[PDB]
Amino acid sequence: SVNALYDYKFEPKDKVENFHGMQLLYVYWPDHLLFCAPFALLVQPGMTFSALVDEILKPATAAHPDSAKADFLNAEWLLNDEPFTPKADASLKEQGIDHKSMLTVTTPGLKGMANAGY
Amino acid sequence: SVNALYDYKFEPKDKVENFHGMQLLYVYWPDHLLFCAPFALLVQPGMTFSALVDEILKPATAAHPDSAKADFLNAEWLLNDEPFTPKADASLKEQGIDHKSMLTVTTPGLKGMANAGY
Amino acid sequence: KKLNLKDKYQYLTRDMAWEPTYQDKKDIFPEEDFEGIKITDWSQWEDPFRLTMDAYWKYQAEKEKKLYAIFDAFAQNNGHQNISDARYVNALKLFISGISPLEHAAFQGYSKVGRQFSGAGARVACQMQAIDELRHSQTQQHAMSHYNKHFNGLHDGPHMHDRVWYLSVPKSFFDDARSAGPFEFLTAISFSFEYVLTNLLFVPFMSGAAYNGDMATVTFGFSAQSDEARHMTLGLEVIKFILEQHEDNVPIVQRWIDKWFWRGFRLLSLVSMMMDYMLPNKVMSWSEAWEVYYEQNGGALFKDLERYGIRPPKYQDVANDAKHHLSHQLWTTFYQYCQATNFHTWIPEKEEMDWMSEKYPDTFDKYYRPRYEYLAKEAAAGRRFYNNTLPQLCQVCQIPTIFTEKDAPTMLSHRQIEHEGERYHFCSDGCCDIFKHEPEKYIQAWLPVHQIYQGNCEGGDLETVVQKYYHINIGEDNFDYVGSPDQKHWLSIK
Amino acid sequence: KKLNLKDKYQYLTRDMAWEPTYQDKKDIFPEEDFEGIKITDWSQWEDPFRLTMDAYWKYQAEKEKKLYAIFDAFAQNNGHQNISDARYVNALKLFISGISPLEHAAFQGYSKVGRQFSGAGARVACQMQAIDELRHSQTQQHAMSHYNKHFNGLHDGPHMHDRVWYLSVPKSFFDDARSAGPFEFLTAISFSFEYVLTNLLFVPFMSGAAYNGDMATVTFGFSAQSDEARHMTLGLEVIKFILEQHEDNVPIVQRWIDKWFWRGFRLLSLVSMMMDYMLPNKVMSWSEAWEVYYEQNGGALFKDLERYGIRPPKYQDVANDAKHHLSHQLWTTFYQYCQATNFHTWIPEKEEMDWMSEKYPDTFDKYYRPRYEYLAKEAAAGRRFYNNTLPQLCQVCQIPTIFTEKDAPTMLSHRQIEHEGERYHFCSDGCCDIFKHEPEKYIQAWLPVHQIYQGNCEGGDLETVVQKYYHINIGEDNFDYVGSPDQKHWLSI
Amino acid sequence: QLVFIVFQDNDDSRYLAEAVMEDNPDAEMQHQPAMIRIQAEKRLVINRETMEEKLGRDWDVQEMLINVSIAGNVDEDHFILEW
Amino acid sequence: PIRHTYGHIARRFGDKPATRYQEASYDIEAKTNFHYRPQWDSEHTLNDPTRTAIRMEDWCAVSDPRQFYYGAYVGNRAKMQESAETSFGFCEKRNLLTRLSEETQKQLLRLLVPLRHVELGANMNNAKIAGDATATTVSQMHIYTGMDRLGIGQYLSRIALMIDGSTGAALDESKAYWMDDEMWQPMRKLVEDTLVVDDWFELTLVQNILIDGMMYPLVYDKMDQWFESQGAEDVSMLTEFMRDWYKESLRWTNAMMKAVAGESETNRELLQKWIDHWEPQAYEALKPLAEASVGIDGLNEARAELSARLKKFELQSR
Amino acid sequence: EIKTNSVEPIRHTYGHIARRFGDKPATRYQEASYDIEAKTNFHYRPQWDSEHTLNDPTRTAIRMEDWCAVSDPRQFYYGAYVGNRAKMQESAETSFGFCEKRNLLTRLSEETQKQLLRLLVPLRHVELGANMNNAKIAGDATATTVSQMHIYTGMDRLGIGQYLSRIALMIDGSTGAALDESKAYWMDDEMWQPMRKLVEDTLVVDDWFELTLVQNILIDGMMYPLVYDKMDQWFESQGAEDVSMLTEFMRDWYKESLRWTNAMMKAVAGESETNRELLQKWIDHWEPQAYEALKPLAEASVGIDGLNEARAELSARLKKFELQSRGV
Ligand SMILES: [Fe+3]
Ligand SMILES: [Fe+3]
Ligand SMILES: [Fe+3]
Ligand SMILES: [Fe+3]
Ligand SMILES: [Zn+2]
Ligand SMILES: [Zn+2]
Repeated sequence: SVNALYDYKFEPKDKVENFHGMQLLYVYWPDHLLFCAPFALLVQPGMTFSALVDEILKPATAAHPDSAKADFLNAEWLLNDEPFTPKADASLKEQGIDHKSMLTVTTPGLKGMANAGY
Repeated sequence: SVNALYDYKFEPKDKVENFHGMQLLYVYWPDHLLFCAPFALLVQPGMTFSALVDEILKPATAAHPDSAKADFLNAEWLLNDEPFTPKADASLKEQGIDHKSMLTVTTPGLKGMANAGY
Repeated sequence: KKLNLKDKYQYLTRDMAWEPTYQDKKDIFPEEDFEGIKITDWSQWEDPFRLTMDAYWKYQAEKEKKLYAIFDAFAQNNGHQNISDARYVNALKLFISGISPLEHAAFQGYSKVGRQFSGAGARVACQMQAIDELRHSQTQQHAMSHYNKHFNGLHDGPHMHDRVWYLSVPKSFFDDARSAGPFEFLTAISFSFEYVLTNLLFVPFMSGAAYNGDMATVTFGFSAQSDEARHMTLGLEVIKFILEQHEDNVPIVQRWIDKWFWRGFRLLSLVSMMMDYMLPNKVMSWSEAWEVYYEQNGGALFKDLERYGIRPPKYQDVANDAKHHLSHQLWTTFYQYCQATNFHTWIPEKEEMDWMSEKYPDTFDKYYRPRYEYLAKEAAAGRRFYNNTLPQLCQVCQIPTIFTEKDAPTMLSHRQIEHEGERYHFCSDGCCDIFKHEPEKYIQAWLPVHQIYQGNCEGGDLETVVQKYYHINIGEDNFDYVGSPDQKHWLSIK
Repeated sequence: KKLNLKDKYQYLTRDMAWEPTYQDKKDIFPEEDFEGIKITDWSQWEDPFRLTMDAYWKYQAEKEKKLYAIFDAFAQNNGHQNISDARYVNALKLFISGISPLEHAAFQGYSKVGRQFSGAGARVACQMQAIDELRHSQTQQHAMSHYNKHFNGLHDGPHMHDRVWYLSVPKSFFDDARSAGPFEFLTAISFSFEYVLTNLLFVPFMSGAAYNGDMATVTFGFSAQSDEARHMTLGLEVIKFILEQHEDNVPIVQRWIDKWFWRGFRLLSLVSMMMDYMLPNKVMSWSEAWEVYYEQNGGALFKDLERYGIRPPKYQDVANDAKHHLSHQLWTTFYQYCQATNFHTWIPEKEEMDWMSEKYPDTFDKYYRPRYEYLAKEAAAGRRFYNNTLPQLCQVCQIPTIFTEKDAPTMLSHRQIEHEGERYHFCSDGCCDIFKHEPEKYIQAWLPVHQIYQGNCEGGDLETVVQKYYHINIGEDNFDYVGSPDQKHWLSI
Repeated sequence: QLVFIVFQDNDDSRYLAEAVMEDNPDAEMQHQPAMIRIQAEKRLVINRETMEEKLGRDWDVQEMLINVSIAGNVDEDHFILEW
Repeated sequence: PIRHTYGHIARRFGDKPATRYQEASYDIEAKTNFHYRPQWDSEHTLNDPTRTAIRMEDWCAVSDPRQFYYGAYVGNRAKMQESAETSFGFCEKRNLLTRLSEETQKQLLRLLVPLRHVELGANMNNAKIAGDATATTVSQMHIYTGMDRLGIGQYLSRIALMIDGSTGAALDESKAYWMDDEMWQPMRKLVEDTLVVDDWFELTLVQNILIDGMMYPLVYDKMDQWFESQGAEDVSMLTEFMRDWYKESLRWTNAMMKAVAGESETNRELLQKWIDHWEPQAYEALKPLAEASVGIDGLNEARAELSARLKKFELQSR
Repeated sequence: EIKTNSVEPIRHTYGHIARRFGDKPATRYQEASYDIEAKTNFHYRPQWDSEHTLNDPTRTAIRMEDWCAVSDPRQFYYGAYVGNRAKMQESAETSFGFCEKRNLLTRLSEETQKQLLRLLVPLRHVELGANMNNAKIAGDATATTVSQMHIYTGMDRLGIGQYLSRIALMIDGSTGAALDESKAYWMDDEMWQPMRKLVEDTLVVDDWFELTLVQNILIDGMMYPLVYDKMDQWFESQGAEDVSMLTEFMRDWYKESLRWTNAMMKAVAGESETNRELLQKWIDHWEPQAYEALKPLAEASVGIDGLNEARAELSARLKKFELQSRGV
């Protein structure tokens, strides 16, 4: 706990409330270290899963050779480390993909380049 | 003359007596500035003019493309700036070529390279 | 009997102080208790160095006259043309915006702590440190000035230090230290940064300059060594003092050593990258440097502290193993994001890669060489890779979460936690543990990537933030070294 | 009544000296009469500058501290690796062999003169000059110290100065000045060399070192700039004072100006070749340097002296015409004799020659470019030209007789005379006239070529004189730059 | 004709040069590399007063010397080069 | 040359070559986007200009006319320290203070040496200000003056060590006057009270203007001239440093007051409220010292000098 | 430790340094002082001297196989010398500034001031003689190790004459009238004539070693202890104690000068018995003249015993070189 000369208590800087109507979402695609770190996305809570896969996710991943041959959406997903099965037509909100959640999508059979993880 | 605080009179450093029975001779070959300055030659008082030409001058001038067809013996000579007619078989000294004389040898129609007297 | 050396110096310092009668001592010194550290007896303080003011002035002046003679000769002879290659200047860009501001923050930090310690000896020591830090801060501005005139990326470092994404790494490191109380400030900076980790910052830059033809920087490095010798003695004496003053100080000091070793280690990731990739002529690999300055030297230091009940920092084994990955991991993170940086990246030359192969025999060719093979193809093809999506940042060190698990260089060591209904993410267990002990501190962090998305960086687009907020001049300060203005200015110089 | 700046300083210098009672003035100062110069009133001497010892020590110390920090930093950092190329160091070989030893000789000359003058003011001014030249001598040893370690030919400069053929040029110059009496020393060195010609020596070297990445040599130059200011001022204050002191001084002084201009100008030949050829990056052509620093400034200065009855130096016109030739003539001389030098020569690059064509539009292509074309063809055929026969030397300046008649660039200006049964040869009328006025002095000269032939240079052939007498390491310090160890060392970076 | 003073193309000499270009508006300043040359017809001057208001300190003449060749007749009190 | 100076300097002074002082002193500090609130302060942020109630459009309107960046300050101080070292070596060798009567020695230990304690207070006060002022032009002037106060105390400390042959016995003694002697208790009380002022600009006014502005002239001028009448004139050589230093400090403390007062009527009335509460406490701290020595008209003639100087800022005293 | 790139040199020092000291790095002092001068093949004889060449070791009758046996234990090359002196000059300025501002000399009684203009200030004319004598030695001695020490010390004489001159200026408030009063004592007072005649006699000595002996050992060896040690203490009894801060420079200078002059003497006398014989003959001649020159000054101030002690102090120094003179 923080030691301080007063009651050391503050609002979080990255409260959902500061994002003007949007959320943050992180996506981690294992074995594709071309992208050095999971993406940080600024996203509609109302947007659907496939709107997310098609409007935001496939674009962000385009630069990698596997992105074409990849079918995210029917790849294996994790939400906040817990096994997840997305509802394509459901909003992100209405399926518990909230502010600063991280999705991990693993595309098995697509494990990047040169047996690195790239 | 010298201002000095005593009678300022010294023997010349380059008197002939300092040359171990040899003598200094300079030779200037005009229009052959390949050799930057007249040669300073150490010669025998008793060698012939002809030995001078064949043993000393010819090898000294050998680097110039004109040297092979020069006929130095029969060229135009000056001794200490006066016209001079070599005796091929007389000794250098006998004919007035004394210590630190300069011979100038002009070779008619051999005037060096590139119209530059080089 | 005539005073001793120790005692004459105490008389010229501590003796000037006195027990207050008209003000309570805890009002004159209000910061010494809230951190949980107890000091039993201040009159057991041993001075780390014993320079009276007249001596300090004398020595420093002689040093400064020589230093500025050199800075002036270098500028006059255009010594910046004598460096190995203009790529090298990128190390100086990183330095002046990432490191040099830390010297100024330290100046500020030590001035404060040289008011707030009740031991008068601790004060003189802190204050001598503070003015030294200010010397460093100001001599670096002068050292870098003639470079700033000839190259890009150096023209607004303090401005960028407050704003630019990657510069929040060093900036937060020091805001964490300075917002903490005085004993943690000392443990974090004097001990952790200036004793334990000091050579991992100093030697790569200063010897990186000697190997690369930079006389100005190497000259500042030599001229500062006698200051750093004092600061290291301050760091080691002070934590032995704290450790000795009370049994209960030990667990607090341990916890602090774990924290700042890890935070300093993450800060030092910028330096690894710089030394292995940004110096055309190499000094030593980041791996050789870690091993000597940390595993061996840190090993001996930590043996000498066992006697106080101290153990070596938490996760050292992780940082040890990370030395075979760290530079490569970072260069390629910056590579793909240098549309947003005040310095260039590039693909290393083939002899550079070869050297890398040799210095990293169990990792380079297996994991990192293929990266540059591919990126080289993409670039030959007119498709030089820039990643146009912002990365997840660590909530503690604020580095993009680019780090991998021990013995699994392919899996990212991401960690995540809920606190008070909010989610937060970490690059490691290291930074996760730090967060969990002080969650009320770290939820305040100004994470640059989050602030861009909040609209707080003057721009609805990264390129706009970069030019208008960051002042990084797009097409000048920006992008690959190949095709850069610096490159051309250089190929024309030579 | 409080003292003004002028009077206070004379109180701190001149007022310390006194009229002698126990010794005759003329035994204390026996060197002031024999030159013909008459001094009516030493009190008329105006202090060229007004430094007291405490201000001297203080301001010199501050310079020294900055200079040595720069020298130390240059060494630690291997700044010798930052020059344009190794050819450039040949200039510093010439500098340390030929120029540094004159700083030392000037120390000695000025020390003596800072004793011999009966005017206390003039004594301090020469004594400070003397100690400035010791500083120039020593800081130059220190500046070149790091180059001596990485490059050839700088390792035995004073030894070489006394012995090597081409170095009797500078050496006999300063021996002539110091064997002379004290007013001639002062007119020769403070006025002619240190005022009139000072820039034709310094500027090519210092700004050359500038244009060429040599921080150590520029640093000194920068540092000696305020010493030189004082050194110019004594030179002007002294001919002005001598001139005005007596009307009979005017023709003696004129003669000295003639003699020392011509001797100064022959000594500068070596500089012209250096700035035109030895600097990989060019600064200024010798032709430009002579026209600015001599034709313009010197023109101006001698005009000022018209008021005293002084005309410009005799043969000044020859020197002006020579400026189109000098460096070319000197370089080809050294080229063909560099088997016997402590420095290298080479054929200039096409781009240096285009530069020379531009700077020497009326002379280069006609007279000199064909040399390099010829020499280059021989070198390519395995026949790099070395002239194995030693040259005639001028009896006065001791430079080989390589110089051409004004307006006849193809004809050597050889002169000769007979004096007391002996023959003497000169490069020019200027040297001939200097001989005619003092033949008793110049017949003593130690002419290197003649001394080799007398067998006094510890060798029977030139290769032996060079190695054993000169300490010139054959194969290391001498020959063309191409194939030299300097070139090898350079190229392997 | 031309008097002259060359300085250290230097940090102190920047102020020294500006003191001679703002006191001799007839003076021509030219540049070679590690050097500042200032020409001018018949005379040149430095005045303690121009160097004084510019450095924010008392400034002495004898201190110019560290950085200053020269040309013409020396007159110091001021520092002026003159024909 | 792409550019002449750094962006923050060019925005301030034009795009042209800048001074060493300028490139060392303006816009070097962190200014915004701090990551964490101080655990030792609930009211302000890291690097908060609101630590003083004084308000400035731009703190860099306070600038140092001495143009001290680090190199310039140490180079100037080294030369001052060599002088003092000349003086001290000479007094030691020639026995100038050991040969004095034990009563003259006690005068020096009672009236002069306990000042080291005030120099100590002034050191801590200037340290806090260096840590609290945001602009480098201001904060660096406070670290310098701070380390100066330490130096000045070490000198007064050396007076005592010369008297006692380097045993500390005279420091022991002297310090007891400062703890126990009624003459010093108003000083000592005032010093300890300064240590507890939160407002850094209040602190600088009190310490570097009001206290120093009367104490320096009383001690190093008036009480100094009086020491001659007392048999003690040889100590004057040992306190030249203090006189040179005070004279130089007027340069920057005045320009700092000029700028801050001149800024706004509302600063001038903050300052005036602080002067009214402090300058009479300064005055009354120095009264016992002035009547035990040179007599009170020395002190009033110093109040004179201070009030006069304050009026140059449109401020007043009494 | 900062790692540097360290490069392989062809050699470590200059040929002539390496021949003398070995092929290794040399000191600044060595590279600046040894074998730097022209030694041989001089082109013309001096027009001002029929007996010797340019740079002729035979300008003194003393012989040495190597003049570099004479070396400066202070290691002064130019920059070390001016750096050392800039430090002394600053102290001197401190003290002069203080005595002027506090009126320490102008407040003296007129009789005390006259003692200063009579017994102290006129030594400026001795210092000018020594400046001259050392200039002469610098231009005659061949080795740079020897000639450079004599140029430094000659300039130091000038500097010392200047500080003494500034004592008078401080007394007369910068008018020069005390300087003129002081110089009339030097010219006219019989107290000063054996000195003034000795000084002018040294000005006419040909042999530069006989000259360094007489100036820098005999005269200085007794003058500096008499004046700056003995008459200095005595001044305290006369109410002139405050002048002492103005003559610190001279005490500091004298103590350092012992180092190089005793070093030079030791090497020269140790070289041969011939050297010793010459030196002894020069001392027998000149040392009584130095004593007699200083006697009238001692007797006007501290007393003959001050001189006898200073003479004893010179005799002890000479004993270490296997030489004798007439003290204790
Ligand atoms: Fe630092
Ligand atoms: Fe540090
Ligand atoms: Fe010189
Ligand atoms: Fe000169
Ligand atoms: Zn982290
Ligand atoms: Zn000639």
